[PDB]
Amino acid sequence: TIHMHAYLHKESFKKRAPKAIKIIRFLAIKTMKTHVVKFDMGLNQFIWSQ
RNA sequence: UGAAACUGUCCUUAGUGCAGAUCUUGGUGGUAGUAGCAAAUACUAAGAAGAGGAAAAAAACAUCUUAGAACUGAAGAGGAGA
Repeated sequence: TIHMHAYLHKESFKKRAPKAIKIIRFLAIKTMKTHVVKFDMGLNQFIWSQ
């Protein structure tokens, strides 16, 4: 579970969803040690659902 | 170094000697990798093409298709004329 509210607290509004993608990519790099991260189509759509 | 013309003495002649004219024309510096590249709400994921996202996050990646999210808001960022 990624507590996304921690990362996006008091963030610029027009850069909230794009930064949600960047943070997740960073968490995959620091965990799986791979620099090639591919987002599922469903994950991207959910982030932008709001 | 350069590869085809030139020099010394005597007279004669003159478009004859430059550091300045905010001189004329051409070239080049320090400033300086500095000031900037900030109006028009906004981009994201997958794939294709390409030399052109690599990587100890080098955090950003132009074009096209699909999906999401959006703006002009019909006296329009639409469709047409002088």
